[PDB]
Amino acid sequence: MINKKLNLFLIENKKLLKTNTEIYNLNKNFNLIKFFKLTNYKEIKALISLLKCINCLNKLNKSIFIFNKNFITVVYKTNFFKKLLTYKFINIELMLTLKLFIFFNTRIFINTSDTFIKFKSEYETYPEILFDCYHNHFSRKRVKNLSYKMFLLIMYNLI
Amino acid sequence: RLGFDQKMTSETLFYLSATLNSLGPNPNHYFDYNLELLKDSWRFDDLVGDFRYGLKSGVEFSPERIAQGLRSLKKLGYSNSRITREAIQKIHRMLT
Amino acid sequence: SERSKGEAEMQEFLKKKQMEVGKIRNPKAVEKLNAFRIWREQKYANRDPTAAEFEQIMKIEGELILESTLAPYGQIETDKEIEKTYLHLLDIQDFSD
Amino acid sequence: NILKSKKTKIKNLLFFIKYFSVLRKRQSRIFNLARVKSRLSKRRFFKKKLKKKKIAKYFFQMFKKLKFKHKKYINLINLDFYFIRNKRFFRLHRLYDIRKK
Amino acid sequence: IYDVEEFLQSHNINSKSPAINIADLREKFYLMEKLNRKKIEKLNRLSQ
Amino acid sequence: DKYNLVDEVIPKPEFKEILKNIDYLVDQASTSIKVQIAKEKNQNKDLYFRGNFLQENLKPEDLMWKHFHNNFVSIFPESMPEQEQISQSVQNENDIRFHPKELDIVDYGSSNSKEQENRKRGERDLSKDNQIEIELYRRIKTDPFFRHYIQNEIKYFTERIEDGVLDIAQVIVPADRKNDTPFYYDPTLEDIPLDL
Amino acid sequence: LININGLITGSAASIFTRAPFALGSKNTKWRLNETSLGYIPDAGASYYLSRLNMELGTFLALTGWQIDGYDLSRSGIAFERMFATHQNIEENWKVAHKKHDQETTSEDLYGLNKFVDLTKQLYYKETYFSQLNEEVYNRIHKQGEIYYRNENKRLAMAEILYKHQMQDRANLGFKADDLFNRSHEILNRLLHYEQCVMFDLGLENIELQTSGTVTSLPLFTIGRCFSANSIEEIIERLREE
Amino acid sequence: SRSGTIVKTMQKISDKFKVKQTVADKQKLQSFLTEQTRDGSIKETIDVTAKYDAEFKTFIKDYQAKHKQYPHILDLSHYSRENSTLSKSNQLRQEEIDMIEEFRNRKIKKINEPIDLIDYSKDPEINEADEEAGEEDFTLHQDPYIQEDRNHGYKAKEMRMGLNDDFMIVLLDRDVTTQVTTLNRVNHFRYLIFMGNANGLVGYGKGKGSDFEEALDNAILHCKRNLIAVPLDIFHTVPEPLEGHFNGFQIKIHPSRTFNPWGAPVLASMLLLTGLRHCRFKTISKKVNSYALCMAYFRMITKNRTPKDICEQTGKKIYRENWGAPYFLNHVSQNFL
Amino acid sequence: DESKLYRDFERTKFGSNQRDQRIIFERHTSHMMKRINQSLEREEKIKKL
Amino acid sequence: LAVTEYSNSKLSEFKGQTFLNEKWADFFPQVDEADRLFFVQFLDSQKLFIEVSEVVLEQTKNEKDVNALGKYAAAFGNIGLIGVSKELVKRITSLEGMSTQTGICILRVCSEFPEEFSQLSENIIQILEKSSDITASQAIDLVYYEIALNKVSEASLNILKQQSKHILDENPRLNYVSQYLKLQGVDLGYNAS
Amino acid sequence: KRSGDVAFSYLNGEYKQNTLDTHMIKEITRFLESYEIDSSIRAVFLEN
Repeated sequence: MINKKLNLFLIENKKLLKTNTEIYNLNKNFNLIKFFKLTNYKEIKALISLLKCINCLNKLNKSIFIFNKNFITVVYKTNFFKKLLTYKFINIELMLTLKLFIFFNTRIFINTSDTFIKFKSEYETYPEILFDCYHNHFSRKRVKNLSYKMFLLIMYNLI
Repeated sequence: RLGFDQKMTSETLFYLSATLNSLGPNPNHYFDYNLELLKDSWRFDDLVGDFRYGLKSGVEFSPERIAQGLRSLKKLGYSNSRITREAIQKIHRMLT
Repeated sequence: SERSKGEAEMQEFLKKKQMEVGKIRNPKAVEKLNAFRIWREQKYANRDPTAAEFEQIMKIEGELILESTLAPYGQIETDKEIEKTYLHLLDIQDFSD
Repeated sequence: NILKSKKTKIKNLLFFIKYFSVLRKRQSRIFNLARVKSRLSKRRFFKKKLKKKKIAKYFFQMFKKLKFKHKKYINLINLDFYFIRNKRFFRLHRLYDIRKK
Repeated sequence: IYDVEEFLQSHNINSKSPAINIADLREKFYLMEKLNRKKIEKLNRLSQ
Repeated sequence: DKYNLVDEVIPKPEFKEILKNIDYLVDQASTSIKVQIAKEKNQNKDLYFRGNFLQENLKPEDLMWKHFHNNFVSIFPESMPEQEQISQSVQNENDIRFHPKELDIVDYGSSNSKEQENRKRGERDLSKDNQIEIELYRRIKTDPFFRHYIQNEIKYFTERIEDGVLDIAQVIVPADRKNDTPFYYDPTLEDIPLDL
Repeated sequence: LININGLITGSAASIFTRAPFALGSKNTKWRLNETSLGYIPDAGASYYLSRLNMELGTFLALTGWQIDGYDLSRSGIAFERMFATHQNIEENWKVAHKKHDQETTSEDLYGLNKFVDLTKQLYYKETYFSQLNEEVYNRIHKQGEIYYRNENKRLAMAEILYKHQMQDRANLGFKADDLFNRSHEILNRLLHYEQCVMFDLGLENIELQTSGTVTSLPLFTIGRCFSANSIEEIIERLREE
Repeated sequence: SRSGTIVKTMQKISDKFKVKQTVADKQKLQSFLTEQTRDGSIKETIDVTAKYDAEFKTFIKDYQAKHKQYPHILDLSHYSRENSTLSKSNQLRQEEIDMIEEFRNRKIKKINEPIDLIDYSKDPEINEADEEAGEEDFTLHQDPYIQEDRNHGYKAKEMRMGLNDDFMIVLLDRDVTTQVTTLNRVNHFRYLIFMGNANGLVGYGKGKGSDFEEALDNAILHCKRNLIAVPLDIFHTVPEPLEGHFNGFQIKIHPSRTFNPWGAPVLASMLLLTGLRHCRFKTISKKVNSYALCMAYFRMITKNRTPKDICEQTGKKIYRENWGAPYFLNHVSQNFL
Repeated sequence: DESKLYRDFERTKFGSNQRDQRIIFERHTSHMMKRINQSLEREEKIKKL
Repeated sequence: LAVTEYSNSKLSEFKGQTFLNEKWADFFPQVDEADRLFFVQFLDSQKLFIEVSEVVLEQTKNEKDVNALGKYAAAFGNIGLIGVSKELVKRITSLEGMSTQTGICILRVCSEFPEEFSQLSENIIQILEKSSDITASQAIDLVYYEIALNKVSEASLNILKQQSKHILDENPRLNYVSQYLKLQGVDLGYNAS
Repeated sequence: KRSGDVAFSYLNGEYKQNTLDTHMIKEITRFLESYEIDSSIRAVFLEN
């Protein structure tokens, strides 16, 4: 019962007037990761920035496309619904995949397959969004782990 | 993974209910489920799946632990009609 | 309750999206679709599709989803009306008349 | 006219750069400039047609009738309105050879 | 020139009319923000 | 509207007053409507309606054309048929990609002797790839696994993210626990008959 | 940006804090000492002290109390973030403005939301009046249609005729040349300087983010006891506690 | 396999001591029973333990009578369909119609058999509209595109082709090469090219083919993909001098209030077809290589930084803006040409 | 628990459960078509006898 | 009892129909303002408690356990069945081994039929005044029915004052009490308010 | 001091306890007002 009489106490003694909320506001965006500048935290400077870029993009209902090693996952969003759609593929490099991109209005691309390295060289030309960490110059045992962390910080916000 | 246990189906329904009403009216569930998601979470349905299992003929679910079951679902806000029937019908069987 | 609501309302706003999945009208369309996946996988579990075979897959998914969102519709009952369907499928036509 | 802005001062320059930058190819083309100044003898007669244009492009959708059209429900969901490209710039690229010629 | 117009248009005001004594608007936007500050101070009197 | 007198003057639209006064609102219409709409046909047969729109308790503020983009499905929740146009197997005759397959004198023995024209047509007369989908559509409604895994599929895709973001927040690399998922039958470990 | 690195006592305290980005570092000591001298705080100090949430303004003008920088920012007198170090300012700074330009405008970002919003309202209008014919021609005009062979035609028309009466009412007062019907968007810079530029700087030199409350002072005692419109009542309610 | 048999035995032996042919303890066993017999807790112990092990079930199965053998659970749904009563045909009539209507609606859409309607090509666009009605009147870009078709779409359409403004292309050299083989010599015709707007857009390509006209068509493909954008302010383009040295070659720019094209008429265009209007240039080249014109012209412009950047990253200040009066300019406006 | 100072015993490798929860999904499909394909192949055997 | 509290709860369902038809729902856009009847979770119970009622009245013959009989009555009482409860309250004679719920779960019956049951009220109250293990709601309910019976004691009131100083309760039955008793010049701490 | 588009400003009146006499005030206006109109400068920083 307290939930009721608490909630009523608000609307009686509150009126959030929101004609000025059209303006950009980084309220509703915060940090969640511990940080303190040392040489071994240079990864985390990126990931904190990755949130801040993307929590701004929370409100978009735009479909998503993903590359995985032999699967593909797609999230066809609209104003009206949201659905997941999987597909197996032995060769994800096929030229067929421009047909999903049109049928479903994909506006954002992600990659998590270490082998699909012809990605940045191709889709960088097209105006849509990318997210890659493979052609960075480090060793590879790390670069897998970033391609997951990249994949997690994003999809925690878009969905 | 082991099977059916009278305690776990009961006391989980207790320990859950006692948490939420302890936090407060507008709690700060950060990574938790909310009320809206527990009722939807498949991890919650297995309780009701196992709780109805305890209301079968062949199984022995003690009646004292139906009390904790039914008094806690009141708190969480989950209401079937079957669990009323299948519980009442079972106490009609212990006596007969 | 208000000495913490800065951070929680961020995360809370994300959780509500999970419940903003579209409502349904026609659960049969969900059953048809779930049947289609299990056929979709078998025929192409060992190999990959072609292009034209791939449109046939994805386009069925796009059209059945609408029925999930769109109201159920009238449906046929009569045996004669049924047989015309098979004829419309099997490319047969009533020539004898 | 309106107040001036930093935009127009930029485009008051690009209007000046482009004419006066590139060397002209050939002298014989002078003969073909008069086609323009023929038209200025007639613009008052072709004045109405300007307004049939500049209504048709910008201020015609306001007044259009409701020509009923069948539209498939499938396509009406995936609707996204955006700009794509300008058509004045669909033209070829042109040569400029001054090492040899 | 634009964001001024684009602001007033959000409040269903005609930005392009010459009828405006600016100091009168500036009196109201002060008072709108004053009224929302009234309600807030009530809780700062009750929570007190 | 210009003087804010709608709600004062005009009463709000009600399904009742429409129904009591249909015929006034239809006089200027054609007649084919006015025949199908009549108190005689409809009361008989105990026909049905469902009020797909009325269930969606909308306000007129959700009908301004700007909000019309987020609510199109709600306005038109019902699906229309697809007109059988001239498109037909006959079109495949004059097409050029479609080369007609001539057949021989001998190809007639199997077509009719195997299946008589007197019998009705059934599922066995269809292709196998379609005959299987029916067999799937008739079984998945009963199978516990598929109905469970598919209801909950999106949720597994989210819980793995929320669990992962903790570890990115608590700088530890992400990682999976044991037995987070349910039990599902591993049918290989189970002894099933080779033949039912 | 202001780094209060030492003490302040008086008119200077009520002045420099009136900048949006005054920062109370560790070494601050913020007093108000006028009442020790029979004098009252001036320089518009009465303004902000009254706007505080829990009558701290009366606590401090009357009683000269030292407030560390943390408790200063959290209270609302100054900027919520707080200053850590004078170290590597210049380099982290330059990286920020390399990203964020001020030659941009609300024009360049939002000068085309108009024509998108307008094409919707006319495109969708075509769909509605066209989509209706598909409903009517299918549910009604046909003598037999398997999708609606069984339905009360007298009712389904009302469900349509109930709908159309509402898309009259709302869409009234709709002239497409209007601009009030659009999506209006602008851009604030100073707030954008707070939130989207200081990110490169809030890693080391200031706190990136706001956090915590005031506990060095018992607030709940202050609120009950320093509320009244007199003094002789205040000492009583203190003396009860 | 002598070393193998030794290992296999020792683990066979270890497994058998885990088996219990005997009792372990009696006080525990008796106390275990008295506790459970006290109130009837035995049945729970039998049911639960019997489920996740068969060995205890096999012992106790004999004491049970009246056994039942249901089907296996996975084969249960299939077992019900085969045993469909006459009443269940009522369902199967509906479930037969629900799919036929689907397969019917497919054959209307021509989705029944496979089909190709989408163009999934990545063939770029190259040199179109050679003669199409000349020009049109200049209009504004206010009429967007609508996705009326789930088949058509503008995905996979590059920006470098999608760029609005229009370019010239500039010749620098054509050459011929030879590759020697056992039987024959082969000529790979070559061509090179340059292109850029006056507003800081620029690029270079390298053509290669079996005809001059083909290396042309190839080189343009490379340039448009090889485009870059230069930092540039239309006001006071060049703040500082620059130097770019490729082998045996060096370009030097110094700023000038006016433009001084004295030198290579090429570079006078190239400098202008970036926008560097405020400059004088120079060349230090004993003998020329046309691959050094480019490669030194692109170490140079990219060292250019706008004044506002130079004010950020260094303490210098080149100009300063002022919404100021004309009286302090003698009523003449600064023409920045 | 004192044997290691920097490693946790509950957690395991990332991306494991995707596999195991996926392989199961395949194995039902393999099983489900046996019971199906047989049901049709009965006819071609017994309709001919 | 737990079933009653689970069925008397006014809560919409996770799925399905709250009300016995879609028909009755049009009156009830809100839920907690509705009544017991139209909920499905209630009427389906009464089918079964009735069927159980015959089954219990047979076994409960010749019983002497207090703690069962009082608890049966409260269950049938909370549903809308007193005539079943009356019999079980008439059968008990001994008062041994109480739980304090059992005393209070009876006083609904003695309060609704005071002219029949008077000795039990006197007997049970003297027992509860001596018991230490009492919850605050049980003490609020105690004083609540003493008012209906006009059998109020300083002993009963003093228990509350020893038991409600430090916290309040979620029992609805305070506002009647803390407002009524002030007519008698009685006062309780802030936690009564 | 200038470092980029910044003005690291400082105060050095310590014998006088950085008091706000007339001469102190007329400089901080002389500085800050000068830094506004510098379009090249984009922020400042003050400190003792």
